Amino acid sequence: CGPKLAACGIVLSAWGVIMLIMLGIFFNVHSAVLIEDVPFTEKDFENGPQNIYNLYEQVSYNCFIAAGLYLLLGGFSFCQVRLN
Amino acid sequence: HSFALPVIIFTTFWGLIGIAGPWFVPKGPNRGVIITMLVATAVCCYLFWLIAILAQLNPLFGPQLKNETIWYVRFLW
Amino acid sequence: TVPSILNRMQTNQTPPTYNKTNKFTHGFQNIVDAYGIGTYREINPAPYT
Amino acid sequence: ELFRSEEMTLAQLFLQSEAAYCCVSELEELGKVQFRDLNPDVNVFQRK
Repeated sequence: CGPKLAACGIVLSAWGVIMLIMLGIFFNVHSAVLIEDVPFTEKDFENGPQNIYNLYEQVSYNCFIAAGLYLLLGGFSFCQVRLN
Repeated sequence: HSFALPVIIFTTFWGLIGIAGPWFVPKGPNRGVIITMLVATAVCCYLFWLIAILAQLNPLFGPQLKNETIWYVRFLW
Repeated sequence: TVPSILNRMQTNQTPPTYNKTNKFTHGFQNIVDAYGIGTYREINPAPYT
Repeated sequence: ELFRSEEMTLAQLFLQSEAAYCCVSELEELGKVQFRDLNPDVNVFQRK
């Protein structure tokens, strides 16, 4: 590892969790500013908001899973910073 | 409700920081620094916020939105 | 036993300019001083800074 | 008060030669004094 990598992993872990959880919030409230981030198609306007709401759930889960990877990076880095 | 209530709240909040703050500072070598920091913080915050909130009054033209966002404004809210 | 006592001077040149500082104010003084140093008793730009 | 540069005094002293060393050291521990150079001719062999 080395302490350089562990320190980078701490900074990345903090930043990743902060941004991805905040995105999780905006996706769960169906915020309009996030529309460009949602990976929909021209057919997803059919009937009403049902498809875009399902995609809002998927991108919320994407960010939640990615935040989980940053939590794992964090727990690793908080050990390695003491071990190197 | 009226915009005057926010204006009086913000003016009171920063006015106390910029007046009552200084009036509670102790005697000591740092006194002039502490007073200057309180006053300058209140003046800059007040002026900067006041300009931004005043500029949002009576918009001369609204936002213009992409086609897809206009379609989503039918249902998301 | 001699206390080596001083006197104040009268034929005075302009003294070197000073300001006391701490951990917070030192940095803010340095970014003024890096451009220029006030004349004696001059207003300090640093507290406003 | 730090809104303006602090008041300074030029002073002269008559310094007793045995005490002089100790005096300078207490002044350097105090850290509040700047010495005026009285020797424009100072050099490796001219330094007293």
